[PDB]
Amino acid sequence: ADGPYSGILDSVLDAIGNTPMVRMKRLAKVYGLECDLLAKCEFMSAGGSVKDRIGKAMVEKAEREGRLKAGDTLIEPTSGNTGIGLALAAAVRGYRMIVTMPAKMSAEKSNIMKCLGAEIVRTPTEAAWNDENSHMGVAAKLQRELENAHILDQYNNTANPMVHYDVTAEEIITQCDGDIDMVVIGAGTGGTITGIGRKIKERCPKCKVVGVDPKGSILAVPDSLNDEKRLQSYEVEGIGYDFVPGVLDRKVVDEWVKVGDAESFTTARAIIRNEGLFVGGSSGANVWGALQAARQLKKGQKCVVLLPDSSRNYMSKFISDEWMAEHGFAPEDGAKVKEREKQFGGARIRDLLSETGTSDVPFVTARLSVEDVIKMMHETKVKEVIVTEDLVGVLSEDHIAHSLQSGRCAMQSPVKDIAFKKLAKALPSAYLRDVAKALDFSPYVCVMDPHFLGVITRIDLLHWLATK
Amino acid sequence: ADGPYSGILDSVLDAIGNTPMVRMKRLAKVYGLECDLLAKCEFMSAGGSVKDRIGKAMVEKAEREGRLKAGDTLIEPTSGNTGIGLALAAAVRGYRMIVTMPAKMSAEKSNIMKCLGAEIVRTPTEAAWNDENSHMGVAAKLQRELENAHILDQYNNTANPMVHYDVTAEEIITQCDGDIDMVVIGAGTGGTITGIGRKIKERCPKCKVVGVDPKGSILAVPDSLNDEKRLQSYEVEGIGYDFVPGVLDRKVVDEWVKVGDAESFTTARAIIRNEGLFVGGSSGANVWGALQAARQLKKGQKCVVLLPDSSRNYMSKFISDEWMAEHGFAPEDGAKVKEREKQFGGARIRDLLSETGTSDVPFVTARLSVEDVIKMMHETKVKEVIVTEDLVGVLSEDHIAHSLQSGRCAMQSPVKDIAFKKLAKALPSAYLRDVAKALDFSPYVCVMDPHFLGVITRIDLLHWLATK
Ligand SMILES: C=C(NCc1c(COP(=O)(O)O)cnc(C)c1O)C(=O)O
Ligand SMILES: C=C(NCc1c(COP(=O)(O)O)cnc(C)c1O)C(=O)O
Repeated sequence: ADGPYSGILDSVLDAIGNTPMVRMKRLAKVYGLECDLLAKCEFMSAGGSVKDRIGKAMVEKAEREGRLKAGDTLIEPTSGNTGIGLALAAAVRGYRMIVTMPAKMSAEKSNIMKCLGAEIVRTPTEAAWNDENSHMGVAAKLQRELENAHILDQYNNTANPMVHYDVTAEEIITQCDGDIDMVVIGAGTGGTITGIGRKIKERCPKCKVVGVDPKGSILAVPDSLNDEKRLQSYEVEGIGYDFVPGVLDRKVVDEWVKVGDAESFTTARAIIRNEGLFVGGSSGANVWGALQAARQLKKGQKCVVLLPDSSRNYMSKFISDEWMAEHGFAPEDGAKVKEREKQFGGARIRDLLSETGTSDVPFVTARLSVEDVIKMMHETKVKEVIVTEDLVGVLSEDHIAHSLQSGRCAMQSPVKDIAFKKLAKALPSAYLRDVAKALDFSPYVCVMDPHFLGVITRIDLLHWLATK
Repeated sequence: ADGPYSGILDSVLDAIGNTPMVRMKRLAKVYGLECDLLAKCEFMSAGGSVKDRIGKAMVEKAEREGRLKAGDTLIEPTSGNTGIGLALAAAVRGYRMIVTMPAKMSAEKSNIMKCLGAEIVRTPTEAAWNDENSHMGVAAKLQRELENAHILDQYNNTANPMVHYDVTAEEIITQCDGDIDMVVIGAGTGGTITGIGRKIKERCPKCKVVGVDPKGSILAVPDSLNDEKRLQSYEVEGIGYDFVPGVLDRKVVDEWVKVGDAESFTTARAIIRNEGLFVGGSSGANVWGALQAARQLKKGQKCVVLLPDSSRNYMSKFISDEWMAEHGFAPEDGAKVKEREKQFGGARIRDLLSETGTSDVPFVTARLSVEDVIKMMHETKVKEVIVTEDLVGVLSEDHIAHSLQSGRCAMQSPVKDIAFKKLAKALPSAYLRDVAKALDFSPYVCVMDPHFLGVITRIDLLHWLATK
């Protein structure tokens, strides 16, 4: 029915949490997993991450103890999502925001915190926690150098795990009806795993809690698991640190699973492809850990995995196939790039132009009157023409006639005004996979040497694939 | 409480809709608006847009009439969000997706539909609806050329407005308790405004419904309002077309408001800044139309505005200040760029280096053993040093000591391994606003002519601002 959103909300802070739980049946059937893999889709909060909760939570504590007055400044070291949550809380309740984040993190987090009126100081990636050039040391320096400033310190504030123990874990319990067999959850500050695992083990002691730690971090138990890539920097954002945060109670977690970059990203793309959950990379790490840890489970049992982050924060980073190819990561089992590699292979546009059958595409200087160009088009019997300057684009008779009827194309007007201006350049040595990726962004694809041989669209490639 | 998400969900299709309504008090107080401006945050659906609903909806109709079997292909012309919704439905229920979208639309929509296993054919921006190079004409051609393909045709399918009449309008009614005085809603295909306005006027006849149409479109009534920029292409995505779609009942809408690009984008950024709703540009258009139309309303009355789209689809486009400066759009009344322009003005780093007070920053060839570099650092009494090749980065004694303790820095190892590798180049003629924007992405900022004068961080700029 409708209980929680059935009224009007006072601010965006009231739209945090209350996240649905979805059964990933298709993904389980893909990976050959017998049990029910439930996903807590924390990326669907108003701010698009689980950390929103603690952001809100901490401010509430700072307000329930009277420690915070209007106009104050908030400083917080973060990998990006807590900065967003605290920035939301500050823009709503009238506080000043300063974020300290490492250079490793994405630019979308930075831009979104900038739209929320927050100052952004970035710190070097390779700095240790002890360095005063660390995000935490720089935040401490800013607290020392700024008046009416406060560091809420999500690494040591009890609100961070207390709210995952109060509401989120209670959410997971009430939607799974108490029956939980495994919980796989990423270990960043460790607040989410601590709080959720504690509440669940209190209400369901037979539940195993699995912590996910990236290869490079030192949070897993024992240290014989962390020595794969000791303190080697990784790309996944959100989990793992070079120290044990104050809120992390590693004794409440039973197992530890090590997950690397390649597995995390390919499984995140698998989640998007097979379930349709616009999810982040750390959630790929958590789901890979869950698929490895819950392999021994049976049907009927429920393994709950946290999906912390939304794709919005890594929209240019790993959603783009260009960047995952530049970082040498296997795209996915079933993906568009591998599909194009399978169908096209090494076929180049030379092969298509040869199999179809003289580069006699008419050309005009792009400032002809439309009357002269239609006379040339009717005398040459071709339908399309290419306009270029001393390249401009393509121009069809259909658009000519319809825009003359529409009141957009004058008789004495230059053909530059009505030609199609979005184009993509190619050359015969190019493969067909690359022209398909180019067709993802541009309607036409034209060749050159300046002697162009023709125009290439998606239906031409479909016809070529039909000949195979 | 918890009614709708209190269980486990079968797929992401069940997480569509059920969107909360938030009162934009801060934004109303900013613009000087007396009434309650309620926002239906359709961008919080699982797919991040209102169109998810109709996407789901249409498939359901196509399944309830038995017209759709497993393995079929779905073709759909879209500005991007319906393509996403239908791609979600296809990935869940096992259908093949082909999207036809104009080149005007963002690349995030394309990439996200590619991650959902959908083929993407793009069409020219300037093409009219009649052209067979139009998104609709190309979709028709693909339907003619492909077997087991179906076009659900959101422009003419009754599911599109029927579901906004069945659930979404009923949602708005049940959360506003029947009392609605104005509804401002964007006119794209017109399905959302038709359905919602019809249901609301049926349940509350005293309600005015305001349609928003971008300057360039021909959907507003009368035509004396559309002649600002007749058929001139615009940047906002989602609303307005060169024809009246089949589902648009322009007689059920009372007013029409014309909103241009500049107003839409600056108001979208204002929404993000003042309310903290990660919202899209079309929602800026709708909110600007609402602020203009509901100006005559009183406190107590409720003006409901639709927020169709999520910022995720325009993350690189208009969230980035670079692109809004390149398109000559006023950033916002209160924004970080204008704040930096106010505090810094025309001050260049020459002025800061002069006011602070000899460019004697030590340099090393970036392959010295750490022992030699620490001896040089102790003999020069400086703390930081700059490593460069035949630029590499910066290197501090704090990181030296802590990483030697950490097991990451050998005695005979080269200083390249432990130096900070993320850097930003500047030159003395650069303004301070530009170095602040650069500091949004990089921890340090160093100058050059190759003679570097020093390193610049955020605390240095804070100190300079403290001297003013
Ligand atoms: C460390 C931070 N985030 C934690 C996090 C996590 C781990 O959540 P924890 O509450 O820190 O255990 C997983 N995924 C993402 C994307 C995350 O951002 C932060 O916001 O400073
Ligand atoms: C036209 C399409 N979207 C409609 C839309 C609208 C208008 O919604 P309509 O249901 O078409 O009236 C507003 N904002 C955005 C971002 C939109 O995408 C489409 O998905 O093809």
